[PDB]
Amino acid sequence: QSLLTFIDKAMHGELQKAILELHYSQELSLLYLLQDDVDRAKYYIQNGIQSFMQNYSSIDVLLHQSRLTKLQSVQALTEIQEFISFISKQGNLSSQVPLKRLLNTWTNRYPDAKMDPMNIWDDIITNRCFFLSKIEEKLTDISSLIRSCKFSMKMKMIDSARKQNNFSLAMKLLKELHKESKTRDDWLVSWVQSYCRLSHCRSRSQGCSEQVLTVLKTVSLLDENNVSSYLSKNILAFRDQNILLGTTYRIIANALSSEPACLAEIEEDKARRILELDSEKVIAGLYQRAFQHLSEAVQAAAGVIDAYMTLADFCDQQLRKEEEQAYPALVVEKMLKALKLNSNEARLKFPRLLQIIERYPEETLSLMTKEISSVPCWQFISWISHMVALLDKDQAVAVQHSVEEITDNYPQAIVYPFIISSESYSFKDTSTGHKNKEFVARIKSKLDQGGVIQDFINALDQLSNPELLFKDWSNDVRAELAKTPVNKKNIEKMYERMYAALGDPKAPGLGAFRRKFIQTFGKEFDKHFGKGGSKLLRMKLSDFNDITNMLLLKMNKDSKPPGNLKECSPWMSDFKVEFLRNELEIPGQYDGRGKPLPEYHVRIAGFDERVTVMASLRRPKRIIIRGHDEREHPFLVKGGEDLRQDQRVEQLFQVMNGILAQDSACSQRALQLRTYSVVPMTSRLGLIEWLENTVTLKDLLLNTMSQEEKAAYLSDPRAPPCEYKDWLTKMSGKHDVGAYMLMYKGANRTETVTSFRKRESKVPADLLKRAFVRMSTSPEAFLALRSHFASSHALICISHWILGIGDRHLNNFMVAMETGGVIGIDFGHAFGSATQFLPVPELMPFRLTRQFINLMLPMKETGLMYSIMVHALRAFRSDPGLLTNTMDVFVKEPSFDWKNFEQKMLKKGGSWIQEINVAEKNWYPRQKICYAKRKLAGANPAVITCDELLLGHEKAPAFRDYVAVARGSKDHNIRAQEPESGLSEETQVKCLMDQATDPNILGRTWEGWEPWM
Amino acid sequence: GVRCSLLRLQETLSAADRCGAALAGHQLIRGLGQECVLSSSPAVLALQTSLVFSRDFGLLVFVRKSLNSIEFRECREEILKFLCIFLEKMGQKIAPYSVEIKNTCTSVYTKDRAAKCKIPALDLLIKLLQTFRSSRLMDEFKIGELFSKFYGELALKKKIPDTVLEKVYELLGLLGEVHPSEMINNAENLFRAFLGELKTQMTSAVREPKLPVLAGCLKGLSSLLCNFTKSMEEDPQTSREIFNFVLKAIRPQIDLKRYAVPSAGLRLFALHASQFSTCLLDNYVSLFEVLLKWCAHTNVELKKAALSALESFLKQVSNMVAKNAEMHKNKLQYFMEQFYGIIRNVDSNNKELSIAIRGYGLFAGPCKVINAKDVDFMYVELIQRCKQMFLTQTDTGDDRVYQMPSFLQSVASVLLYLDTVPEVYTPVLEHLVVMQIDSFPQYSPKMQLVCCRAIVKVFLALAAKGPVLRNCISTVVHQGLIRICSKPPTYKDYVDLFRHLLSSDQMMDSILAESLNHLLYDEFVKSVLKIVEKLDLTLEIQTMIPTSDPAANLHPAKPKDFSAFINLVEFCREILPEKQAEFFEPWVYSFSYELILQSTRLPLISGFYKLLSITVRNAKKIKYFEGKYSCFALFVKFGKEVAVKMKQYKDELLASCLTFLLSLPHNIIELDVRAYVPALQMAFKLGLSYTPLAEVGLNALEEWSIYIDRHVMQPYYKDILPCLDGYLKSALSRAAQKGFNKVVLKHLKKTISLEEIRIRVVQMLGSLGGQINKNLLTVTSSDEMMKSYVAWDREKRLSFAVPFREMKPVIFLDVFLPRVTELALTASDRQTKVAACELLHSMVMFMLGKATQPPMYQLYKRTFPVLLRLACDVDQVTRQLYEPLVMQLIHWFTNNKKFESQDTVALLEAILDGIVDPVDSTLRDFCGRCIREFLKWSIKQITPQQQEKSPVNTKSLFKRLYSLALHPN
DNA sequence: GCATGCTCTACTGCTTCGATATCG
DNA sequence: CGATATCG
DNA sequence: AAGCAGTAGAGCATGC
Repeated sequence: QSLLTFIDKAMHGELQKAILELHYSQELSLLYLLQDDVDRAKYYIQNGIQSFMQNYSSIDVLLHQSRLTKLQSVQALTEIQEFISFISKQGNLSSQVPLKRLLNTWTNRYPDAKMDPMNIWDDIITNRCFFLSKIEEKLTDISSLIRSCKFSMKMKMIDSARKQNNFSLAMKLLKELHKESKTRDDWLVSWVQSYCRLSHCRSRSQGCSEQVLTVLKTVSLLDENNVSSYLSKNILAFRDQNILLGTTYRIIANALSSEPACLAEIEEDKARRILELDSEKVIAGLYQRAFQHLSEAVQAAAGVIDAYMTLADFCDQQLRKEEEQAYPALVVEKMLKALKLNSNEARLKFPRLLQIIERYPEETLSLMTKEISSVPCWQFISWISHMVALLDKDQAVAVQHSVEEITDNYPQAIVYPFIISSESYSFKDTSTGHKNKEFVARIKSKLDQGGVIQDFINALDQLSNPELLFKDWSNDVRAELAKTPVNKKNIEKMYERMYAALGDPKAPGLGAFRRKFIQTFGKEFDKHFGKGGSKLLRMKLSDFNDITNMLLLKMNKDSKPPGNLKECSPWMSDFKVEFLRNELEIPGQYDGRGKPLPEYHVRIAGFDERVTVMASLRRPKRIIIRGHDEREHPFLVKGGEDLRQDQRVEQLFQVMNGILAQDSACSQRALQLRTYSVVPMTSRLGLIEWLENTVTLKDLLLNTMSQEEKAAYLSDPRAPPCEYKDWLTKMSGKHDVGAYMLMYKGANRTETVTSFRKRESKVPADLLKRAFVRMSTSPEAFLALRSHFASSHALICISHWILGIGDRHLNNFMVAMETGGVIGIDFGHAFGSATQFLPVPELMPFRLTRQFINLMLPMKETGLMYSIMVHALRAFRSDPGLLTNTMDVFVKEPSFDWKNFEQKMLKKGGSWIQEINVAEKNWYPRQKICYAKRKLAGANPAVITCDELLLGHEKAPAFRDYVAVARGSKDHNIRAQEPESGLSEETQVKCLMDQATDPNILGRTWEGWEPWM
Repeated sequence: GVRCSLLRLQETLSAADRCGAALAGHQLIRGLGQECVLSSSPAVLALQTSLVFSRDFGLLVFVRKSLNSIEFRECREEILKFLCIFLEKMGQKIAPYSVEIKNTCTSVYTKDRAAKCKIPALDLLIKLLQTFRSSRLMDEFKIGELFSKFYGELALKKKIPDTVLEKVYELLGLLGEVHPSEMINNAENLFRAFLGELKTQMTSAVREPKLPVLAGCLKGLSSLLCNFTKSMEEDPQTSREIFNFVLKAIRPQIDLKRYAVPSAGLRLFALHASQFSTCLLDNYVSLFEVLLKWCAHTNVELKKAALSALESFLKQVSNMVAKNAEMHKNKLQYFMEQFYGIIRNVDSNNKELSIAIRGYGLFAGPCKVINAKDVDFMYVELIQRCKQMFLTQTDTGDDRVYQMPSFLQSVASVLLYLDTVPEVYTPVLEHLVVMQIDSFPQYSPKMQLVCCRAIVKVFLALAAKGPVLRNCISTVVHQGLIRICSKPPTYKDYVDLFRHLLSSDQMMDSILAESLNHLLYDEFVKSVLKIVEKLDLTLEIQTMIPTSDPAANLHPAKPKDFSAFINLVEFCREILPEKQAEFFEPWVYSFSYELILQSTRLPLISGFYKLLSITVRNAKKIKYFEGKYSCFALFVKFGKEVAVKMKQYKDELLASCLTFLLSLPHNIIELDVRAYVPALQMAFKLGLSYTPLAEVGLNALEEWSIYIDRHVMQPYYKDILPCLDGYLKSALSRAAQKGFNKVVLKHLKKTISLEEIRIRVVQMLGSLGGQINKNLLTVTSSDEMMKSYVAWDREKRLSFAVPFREMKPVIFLDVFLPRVTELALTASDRQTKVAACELLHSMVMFMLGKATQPPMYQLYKRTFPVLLRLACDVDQVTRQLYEPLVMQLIHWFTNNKKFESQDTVALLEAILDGIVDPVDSTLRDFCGRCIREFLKWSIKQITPQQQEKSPVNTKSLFKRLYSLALHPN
């Protein structure tokens, strides 16, 4: 009797109406229907709806998330509307069918988890149970139907509150709900199910001291009923009980394995509880109990897929612990039993089988054939590039007929990895080593029934640039021959390609299609190629490439590459689709994920009679080709680069932002990755996607300045390039690379910071906001221009570190001016090696210069990017470990086994040249995954940098000064003051953000990285 | 305006200066009553009902709190005169104030003193209680005070002067009419009082019998002798006395004015005919004498009253000579020779023959079996009168258009009892019926229902005879449809006649002595297909490039057939969808097959799709569809066909085929919804400037979401929803002016918006879940929203220096433009659109004018694709501008101050991707004319002085033409 | 050619006032 | 002269 | 009876 009297006296006058009815009207209608004036309530709710529309109308179109917070309330508004209309009209007097229909449309129409926060959840569920209680009191099976509706909505609210990190509300609701689940049985077992699942999710967030106590709490609540006379009735109740109890025993035996004995020191009765179920004779006991419960679980829709998968992961981490039994049989058994069904996590769990077959060949390989025989073939499509290189490996015959099923059904995608694998495939002497020759010949025959794909690859090949291949040949011979001519057949096997492409003007006319400029350059290679065909065929000269040097000097003079047409490549200029020749079906499709239907696939129809050449370090070319489905598609071509590892890291991006769309707090801010696409047609030739009106970052920052700001920045003696290089030469005495080794003995920590500020002072700070006001001209849109750019840039600068990438200078960042997103490209170094194998090691994890700082004025740069980075890492380290195993089988996959990597560094502008001699070893595919697992499992990021710097630059002259630069000073940097291991997320990202901006680190770094701007 | 006058009425119910604001309050009530009739809009009609039903201002308490005053008498009278016209200005939404106005009229009978104020309260009172029919509310009209209080108002009142003494007898017969089940135990003394009152009022010695208590007592006698009708079965004493009462009440030769009592006696003997049955033998001669006298008194309502009393007496005479056929030979002989003498053929103009017609048609009945040969010359003589009297094609001087349904009912009633028809005059009879049903809209109410009963009577008559005659009814409706559809009265009074004949046959069957509506609906659908067969609707081009095909031929072959085709489709819309219950079973396949067989031959004729919409809507109104399979798969092949046919059309056909497409059953067509989703995409885009397609699109999205399985549609919500953001952003004046003096009331009796869609969109968007709604705003965030949110250049050129006398500041006269062009493209407002166009023309001239002494080719490309779509847009003024402007600039850009500056090739590519585009069809035609002008003045100037490396030359655009001719697009 | 709508108007009638027969 | 009708 | 107002009913051009 407190609020209704207040409102019944306050409802007078004008000033006690023009706020109180302008604002609410809806809870006003609610308390009015509590006092039962439905027509007054009808007026107030219609005013509520009209106020919703009027409040909607004045908002803008691009102010996001306020539209969403307004829009979510309309479910509640029309729920009150349906209730008042249902209780007014009385055809529902005693006929129960409107109650049945309303129960059905209530239990169908649900607010979803992971996008609706708990306040709106509370609003709609409180309104719904309140209206149901109103029907319960008004109109005096059916009430038990009402009670089941109430509890089902409540437990749904519980299981939605678990996912969105809101544990205390579910604690309070489960605490108030236990007195309800005593008239029934399944209510009680779902109560204890939700309890143990919530304690599971709490334990991952909890510390090890807290972990043991909460799991002792849930096993203490696992001493009650629901085992008697219902696990026989519902066998799935027994199954899920065994699942959860095995998960508890799993997590406690996980808990007493990280710290050796310190956890088993302080308890008395719970210490007796540990050992009643030494110090190893109960660890193995808990592991045996967990395996026994998981065995009963997999012994007893889609309620058993997870039961298989947890036992698979259990034995998998057991096997990884063993290398760092019948369990390798059991894991492949239940894993393929899972993958036969429609799964996704098992679809990402294929290289476990692909490596455990090689490691355990005697362990039931006939079972592997027999189980891989019975599988739908629309699954393996994403994992084809490993199985195509597996044919050279002995015992490649655990599956052949499903592979042939996939080829005979969908050959037009597998045609691209097969040329790459057949380029290097050498079998053995045994009879199974000739059956593999028979198999590769029969599938080379079952492929290329048309005989036009190879022709298309050739026609795309012969539009390239000849000087680039000339430099490639010169560096290849200077590498492989100038040391010692002990190499078998390599000089001829390289010279056959040099004579085929860019030889005489008629050998490409016979073995390929004559392009309209090989008659200008392969013809021009006649007189200096006569001596080439005379002596260069079998020279073994091993000393001399100055004749190659003077010819690459005088072969850049008349270099003209703009054909600007498709007379440059006369095959596709006159394509003119004729009939069924089993058409090409443009590469870049068949991602997997279900049954691919090629009737909707786009057929490559026409090409464009104009090309544009780019300005990069390889000068690529684009095409604007046109498909059968009436549109255009642009693409860029790249000749002489391997493009398989980049496809793998794009697949890694795909799986990690598959993880990002699963938990709550990152989904509610909609954080994704701009995943473009590559295709490796043959080795050293691939097609890359190109997106729409996209500017490089250095292009934007150069275009922003004035005409005189440009010349004062670049063409000046006080240029921060020239000033930095002049100061670094004067503080060294020398003039080239190696002065970055002379600087770390003879420079102090703070005077270098002042000299850094000297060049920081020159360039302005408002350049990014000047470029952002140059285009926007609207304070309504400036907010949603800045916010999306900052969000995306923080997300990519925190996902470019979990897998360690380096070499991020300004040209590797692509901003889309129409929307305001930023995406990075050009993955050079997959794990932490770009600071290892360079002369001067860059030590920052990612870019954070003064421009991202001075855009965030007047905020400190510790509020906006901080929240999204801590949400990123809290989303990362709560996984079963998919990213770990996928990175492991990526780096262990043979594609860059140090020779491809050194050839790739020669394929770019190579700062590193030679003098390796121990770097052939210390590649070490155990150390990289070990240290990535450390830097995911909690590690101070001043320790990982020291670890890889020691591993890469042991016995270097300037090493400890490098570590002392990247070590702190115990007063100026928090990283020297923070510990070295066992950290948490907020202090992790605090150490990381302080590590990023650190004016000793930005003092001495490579001048191409351009650290000032 | 409204309700402030009512608050002034509340402030002036007790304001000062008694007898000092009577004219203020009176002009207040008259001012509200003016604009309470001067609004033909139901929104304010729904407003004012809730206005007048209030308890603070208004009427219900103002009739109780403003009585004892001298300051406002005209106000008290004007409100009770205004309420009795607002009783029927609205409908019957005054039902929850039956008891409120009951205690109101108790209060104003008691407390008020005046009589000229007492009368209009009684007016609205009795008209309200007549407006109510026997139902719940009369049970709370307490007869214990309604009879007894107002009956002791008779008793405990002497010198009851005139106008309440009549009104109390009006009240007690009013409630005798409406729900007399409360009036069982108050019957005996009241009729004794009714005898004694008129006894002392008329049969006294020296008193002048004044009219009003006679009128009241006779109306009460009629309205109370009906519930307990007193025949020769109740009391054979007051039957005799009431008989002599009403007969002296219709005594002739009393020539006077104010003919209340004779018309009252006529209206009473209209009802009470069959009651005084055995006393209708006494003075039948003088009964007929006064009937023949007062039949032609030449007073306006007295004619109708006289003929109604006349036909009622003739009906009872025919009934008594029917049921008592033994002793009545003399009586039937007298009426026989009388009517044959009056039909004899001498000079009878429209009086003796007009009474001859009805009595002849009625007396066909009795003598039908005594002789059977005079019955044979019966209807032969009747045709030999009516055929010669009708159809003379006298353009000036034969308007017997008010006498017709009498003739029709008579010829039907004589057509009944015959057998073996002379059957030669039947193409005169059917011509008579089609003439009468043709000249139907120049009638009045209560003429129309008599005519409807007549035509239904004759259709019942000539359908029990034989199927040799059952095709006259088939052909007369065929002729009638092509008559009524020809004349563009336009067609809008035949519609409810066709409704009344087949629909409300069921209220005709009672008095008159099956499958009638079956037969008439079958005949109607047969006629509407046989008419639409023989029409030849084709169009022929008269003697540009037409690339549309609802194309530039505005001329069809027979233009007077298209009018009687669109009148056909509108009549079909108004009559068809009612009652698809049992009759519309078999025609679902054959009629649909016929319509598509015609429409496949010609696509571009609208209304065919409207016929298809009508038959598919009745097919969804019936169930019938749970799998003939022929017509199922026929619609399957038809829908995809029209859904790919409707692409390159224009608006007025697009709306019709969309109303077809989204009215498919389509819960039974579960497949290929990806071909229906561009139709529903275009439907809401063509909403918000046209209502009913935007209504039916939501009405069908409801059907989709509530009846289909929500898994195929579960990805198909990302492109239905996110377009919906636009939704959630006469003689009454002179018949009211000069008082409410009831002739103005007689002349009053002679004479879906967007916000409901807003409410329904919100109810839909709420009822369709939480997890689905989120895509509604997440559409692209990269389109012309952001392109209106981008600067059109890096730096701003075109600095404008406004002229002043001292200062002259500068203004960037380009910052207005992304609102200026979106305004001038479509303003949706005819006053501001022309101003936007003039401003934009001057702006374009200025931006050209600065260019003779900075680069703007980033701006020209953003400028021109609205200059084209406004040069050839819609209106005449926006065509007369921007067309010579675009010719001026295209000829300037094809010149020597031109000649290969990026601006010229920019203009060229602008008009070229003007040519190649999806559906904007007229634009491509316009820029084809532009490239023709380009081809003219480009090459018709330059001599070969530099005409060898000009990339603007026609060879380059020939290569461009080859490129456009070479695409799989 | 007719039903109807715009005026006229004189009957009717309504209130107001006042001069005379009937019974304690 | 005083309560109650009468009537133009 | 005096002052005076409503009002049915009859009459003159007009639309369909």
